[PDB]
Amino acid sequence: GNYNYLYRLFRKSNLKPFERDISTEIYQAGSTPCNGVKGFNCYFPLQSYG
Amino acid sequence: IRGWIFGTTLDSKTQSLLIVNNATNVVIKVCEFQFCNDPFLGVNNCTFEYVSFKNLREFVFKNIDGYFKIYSKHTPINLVRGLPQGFSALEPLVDLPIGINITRFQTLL
Amino acid sequence: ASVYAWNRKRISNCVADYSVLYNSASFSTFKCYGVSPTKLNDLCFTNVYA
Ligand SMILES: *[C@@H]1O[C@H](CO)[C@@H](O)[C@H](O)[C@H]1NC(C)=O
Ligand SMILES: *[C@@H]1O[C@H](CO)[C@@H](O)[C@H](O)[C@H]1NC(C)=O
Repeated sequence: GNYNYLYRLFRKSNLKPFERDISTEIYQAGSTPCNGVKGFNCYFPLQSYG
Repeated sequence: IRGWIFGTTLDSKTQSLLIVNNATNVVIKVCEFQFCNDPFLGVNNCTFEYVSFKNLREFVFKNIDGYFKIYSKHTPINLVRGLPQGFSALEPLVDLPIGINITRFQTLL
Repeated sequence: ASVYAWNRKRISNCVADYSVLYNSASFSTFKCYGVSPTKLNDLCFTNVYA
């Protein structure tokens, strides 16, 4: 697997036209203020095609 | 005034546009720095970079979702510094392809 | 039901809410798929099943 190519799975709002964004912060799906919690209520957003 | 900062965090964690009017030249970059305190007097994933009282200078700064647009004018005035009401028009300078999200700004002084 | 003999329990003629589910830690595991959990509350179906 070539995991070295990646995509953002989700963001709190859609991009504006040609808005470029490399931010690596945890996406909050639920009530938990994430602070390194991952896989439920909170997710790391940079997925791979592999 | 040495120039401007535009961004969201204004230092660290994400890109933020720095413009310095360094005397002879404009100098522009999108990665963050801590610099602010005194550049006006004698006495990191950097994915874009570019180089280029009696006087009143006027500017407009705009982000067109894409790009960063700048217009300006240089004008003579009397020493009544409170924006004398003589009509003026600003002309384009640059239309930079930066793509950075912006909500906040600051002045270098 | 025993999983080799699993049951299709019918749900019909009612309004669903998945937000009361995806906000809650009340399950030893919880998952949702195909859309953001927020989008589930916009869906409509002839039947729903457990
Ligand atoms: C930057 O600063 C120095 C000192 O003010 C000056 O000599 C130089 O021409 C300026 N511009 C550039 C592009 O270095
Ligand atoms: C550059 O950005 C990537 C994410 O796009 C990050 O993993 C890396 O640590 C950053 N490097 C520097 C020097 O900022």
